[PDB]
Amino acid sequence: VQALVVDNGSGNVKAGVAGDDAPRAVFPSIVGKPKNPGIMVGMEEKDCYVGDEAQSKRGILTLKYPIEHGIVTNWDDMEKIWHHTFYNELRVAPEEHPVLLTEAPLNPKANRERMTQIMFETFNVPAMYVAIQAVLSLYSSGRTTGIVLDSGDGVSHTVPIYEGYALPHAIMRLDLAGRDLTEYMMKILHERGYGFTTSAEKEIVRDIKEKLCYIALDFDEEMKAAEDSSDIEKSYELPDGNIITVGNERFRCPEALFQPSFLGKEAAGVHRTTFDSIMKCDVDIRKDLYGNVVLSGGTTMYEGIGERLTKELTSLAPSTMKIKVVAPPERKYSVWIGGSILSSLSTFQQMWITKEEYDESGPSIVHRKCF
Amino acid sequence: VQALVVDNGSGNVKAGVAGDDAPRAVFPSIVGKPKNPGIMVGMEEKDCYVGDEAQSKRGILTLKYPIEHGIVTNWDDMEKIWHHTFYNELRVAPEEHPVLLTEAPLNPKANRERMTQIMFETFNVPAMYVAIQAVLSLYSSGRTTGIVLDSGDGVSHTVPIYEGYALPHAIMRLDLAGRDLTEYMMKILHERGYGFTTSAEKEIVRDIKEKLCYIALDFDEEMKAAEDSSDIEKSYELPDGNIITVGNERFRCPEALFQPSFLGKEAAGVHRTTFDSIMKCDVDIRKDLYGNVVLSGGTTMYEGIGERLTKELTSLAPSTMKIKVVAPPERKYSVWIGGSILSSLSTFQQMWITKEEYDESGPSIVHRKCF
Amino acid sequence: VQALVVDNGSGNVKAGVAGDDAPRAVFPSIVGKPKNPGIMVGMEEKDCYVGDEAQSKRGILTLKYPIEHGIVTNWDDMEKIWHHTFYNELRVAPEEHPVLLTEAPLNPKANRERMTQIMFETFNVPAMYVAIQAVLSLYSSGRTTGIVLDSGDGVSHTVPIYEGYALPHAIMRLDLAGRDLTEYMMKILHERGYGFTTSAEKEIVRDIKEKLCYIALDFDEEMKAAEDSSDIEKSYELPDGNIITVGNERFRCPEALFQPSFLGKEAAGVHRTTFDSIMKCDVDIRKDLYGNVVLSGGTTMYEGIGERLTKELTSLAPSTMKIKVVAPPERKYSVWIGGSILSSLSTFQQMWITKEEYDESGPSIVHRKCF
Ligand SMILES: Nc1ncnc2c1ncn2[C@@H]1O[C@H](COP(=O)(O)OP(=O)(O)O)[C@@H](O)[C@H]1O
Ligand SMILES: Nc1ncnc2c1ncn2[C@@H]1O[C@H](COP(=O)(O)OP(=O)(O)O)[C@@H](O)[C@H]1O
Ligand SMILES: Nc1ncnc2c1ncn2[C@@H]1O[C@H](COP(=O)(O)OP(=O)(O)O)[C@@H](O)[C@H]1O
Ligand SMILES: [Mg+2]
Ligand SMILES: [Mg+2]
Ligand SMILES: [Mg+2]
Repeated sequence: VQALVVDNGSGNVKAGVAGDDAPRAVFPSIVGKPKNPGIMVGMEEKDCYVGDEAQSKRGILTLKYPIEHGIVTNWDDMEKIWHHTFYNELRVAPEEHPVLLTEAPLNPKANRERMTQIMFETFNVPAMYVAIQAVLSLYSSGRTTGIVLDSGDGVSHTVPIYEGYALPHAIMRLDLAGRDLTEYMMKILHERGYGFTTSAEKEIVRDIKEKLCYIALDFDEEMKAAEDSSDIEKSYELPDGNIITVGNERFRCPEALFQPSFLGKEAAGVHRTTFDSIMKCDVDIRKDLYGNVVLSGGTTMYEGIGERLTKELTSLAPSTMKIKVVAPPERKYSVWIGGSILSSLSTFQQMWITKEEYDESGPSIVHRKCF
Repeated sequence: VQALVVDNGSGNVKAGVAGDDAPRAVFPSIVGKPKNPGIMVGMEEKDCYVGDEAQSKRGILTLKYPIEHGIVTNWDDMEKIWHHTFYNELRVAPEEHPVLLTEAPLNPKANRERMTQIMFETFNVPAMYVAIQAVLSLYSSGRTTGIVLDSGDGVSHTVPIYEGYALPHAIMRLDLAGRDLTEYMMKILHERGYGFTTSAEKEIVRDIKEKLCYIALDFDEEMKAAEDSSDIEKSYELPDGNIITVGNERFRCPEALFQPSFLGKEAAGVHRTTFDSIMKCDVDIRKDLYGNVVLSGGTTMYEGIGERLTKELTSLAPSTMKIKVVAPPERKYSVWIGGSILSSLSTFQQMWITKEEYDESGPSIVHRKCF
Repeated sequence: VQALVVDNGSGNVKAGVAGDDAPRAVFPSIVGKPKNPGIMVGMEEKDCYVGDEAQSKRGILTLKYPIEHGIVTNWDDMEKIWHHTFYNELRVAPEEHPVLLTEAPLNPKANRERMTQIMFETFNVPAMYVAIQAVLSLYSSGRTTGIVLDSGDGVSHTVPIYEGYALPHAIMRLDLAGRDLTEYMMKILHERGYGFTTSAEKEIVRDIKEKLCYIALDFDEEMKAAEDSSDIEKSYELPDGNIITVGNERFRCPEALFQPSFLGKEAAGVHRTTFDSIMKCDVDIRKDLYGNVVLSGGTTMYEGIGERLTKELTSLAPSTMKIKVVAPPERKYSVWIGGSILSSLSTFQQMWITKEEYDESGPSIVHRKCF
């Protein structure tokens, strides 16, 4: 019996069966409801739409995300999304497979407890487990030492591991991820006269950001060069045929990853977060940590991110250390692949939280078994 | 059948087979335990690490020494270290070889008794013996007259021998050795803003002390010269790439050997200890004792120690006596070489404490056979 | 002419005139700078804010501490803080009064040298002196024998004194104080879903810690009792009207004083630090040291700290010794009161470092005069 691996990100759901090379169901984690609840007679009317179907007819829907910053904010919508995942995407019976779930570090306890309670009492799974996403990413890379910088839609976090041992006091969390970048792109697109306010327009802006943005090697020099020419400008076509043009916004939008003050946030960038995490470890671990900086998540898919991170870390670290940044081509799915690997191990089969232990101990069992 | 020679120092273990020119296993006498007992699934988790392996991954371990000042303080860890020595380093069966052990003079009796009991009942050796380290050092030098000043990691002691005869009433013991010097270097490195507190940082400080320290010929003049220039300063590179610089600390750290008041200790230096040991012998032995002062141990490996000791002894002794200090290049292994020589002698083969005598008399047999 | 007494702690500044019963100026040791450097036309714009004024409008400022762990890390900000202290708080001319300063033991020498240079060349004082804080605390108590455990915001240290004589080799330093506790409270408040990241939020968290925390007599029993009831929970109101609730965090946050492994630190607690300091003295001093354990600083103001310290020391000490822990009600100002007493003594008036000796010898004079 193979386990099911579900990665509940803030933006997307990655689900599949353990042992597969890639997830087989990747759909947006959205729920949409019709603005005008009324349909032509004879047509089937649905109260809400989930996933790709919600994304397809977003023009007449209001879209909601049940997860913000890695924390579930609407449990009914989360339950609907999980039901969709199990019954329409994977097309399996969850009562026959154990389920491996994922969560971000330094989350509130009630989130984990509700996850366990809903898995055991609503879907009637035989067993389950909750794992940290960066640890799974390190599993995917086939390494036992390194620091993982994970950035998706909700949060950014860094977890260092040395020779298989965890360093919990060095875990750092930054509340700046892809959704913040999409909002900032929306805000700065008003300078050119383009106005996006609705949910579907938010999705269009996210599309534009994914297709047109990149990270500059030197920000001031690139701004100066953009002010002196026009070859940086690119065009994008809207669903209705209109065309928008973007200049320095292309590298200005992702610059908020390294300069969080662009969003009005008093916080350090991802480079400084990684450096601070490394400096909170023992002196004898830092060389290897510098040698194995690993990127993971969708927000690390910008062009030129590795070069910029290497430059910043070289500036911050001593001149003798060698900084190496690894950017796998499939790093958008590293968490799922690592979860599949972990759930496929013979030694892991004793770590499941079974239904008997749950019936004995309540939802609090997850705290003393997953850590 | 050759015997095994094991020198259980406070800092290091020297082990080998009798008849060899040098010991074949020299590793630190440490046991390390993981701070966070948890490893990635699929990895082999060990409760504790011994020796070079413990030294290699000290960044995630807490290191302990089972011996302080020549006295075993943790018998389980000592047993683990001996098991490592026999089975992973030497790769022999201790039940087939007699074992020669070493101890410092004026130690408590229970230490020797426990050594004998553990050797006979846990490792099932055929025979064993316990010898004094300075006597073995005198064996190594091919001489029958002289006074040996031995200084390693735990204790310093002086043993005079004349024409092969022992002088037990003249043996002196000083509780100041390399570990005290490492602690004092740690304390005085805080003046420059460098902070070392953990066990791995203790090992790094010991490394620095070994590589950068020396003994000044005249302390006050050298301090004055250091206050007037900067050519004494040297640099050291930490495992993480940072660089520290040391000035007069280089000769201030080992000066506590000759001025124990630097450590807050009411005791005489090694020169005064040696002189007092010589003055406790008969008037007819002192000339030869002055003529054959022999150094042994790792703490006697500082640069310029022989010149300083000669100057101090010349100051203390009458002007007609000739003071000669011998500093063999391999004096860090003189105890092991002397033990090998002693255990390889045809006349020594009747001095072994056999298993029959042990079964007859209990662990108290060691007191009436080794002396 | 009365002297000025300034206690430059890591968290707060206590300043006043010698002979007074209490300090007359107690303000936070912070410097704040506006995030958005722009103000309405006609308003007075200040580059930076110091002290209570910085604390009052922290919502638009970024706050910095110029001292960490008793070591000045930003000398321009320290100079600004001293200028504020002299000219806006005390409202005196520093060129007319001698100044008594304080420092933590085992600090780097450059800190003291810079203090002397800035006092003599920037503020043009006639004389000055630097004293150890625990010694001043012992002055305040009217006793000549005892061991002082001082804990403020930067560091914790223990200094034993017997019959007026100092024991420098027994001074111990622990790098765990109130700021570490505030950071740990911030970290563990994420379990309930409360997120504090900014500097002003750090100040709010420190407020919460001061108002709601206490030390448990037995940690395991108290944790068990907290897991079984809800009467331990208390509520706190934020500046914006929102309400947070805390359960076992109240006694979990200060427990890191006795269990430094909660912070990932390989170090002994304050009880073990005090015991180790006592055990490094002569056998004939320990009875009195056990009899006169004295608390000082703001981190010793938790409820139940004396009982817990007494229990731990009773566990560690022989059963015949009497352990007495003194907790003065005004122990948050013992260093300042002791400094005032010391600077008001007729015999102390020859210990000042005058401007003539400084002009003769440079900033190095402080090393051969204050010790
Ligand atoms: N090629 C790309 N370039 C830039 N950003 C991308 C790219 N692909 C995806 N993203 C961004 O990554 C974010 C979410 O990715 P993902 O790691 O799946 O998030 P989560 O794991 O939280 O669901 C989205 O906001 C999206 O805009
Ligand atoms: N070249 C050197 N210079 C100075 N000190 C040294 C040197 N080599 C070793 N030491 C010191 O010698 C001490 C232990 O040496 P050793 O004689 O092996 O001790 P033990 O016999 O007690 O194990 C260590 O504390 C180490 O710092
Ligand atoms: N009543 C209290 N209970 C607990 N902690 C307190 C209390 N009052 C002050 N503190 C803590 O004491 C710390 C600093 O006190 P103080 O001794 O003035 O430090 P410093 O001398 O380093 O300026 C602060 O971090 C504060 O949180
Ligand atoms: Mg993700
Ligand atoms: Mg030795
Ligand atoms: Mg203080």
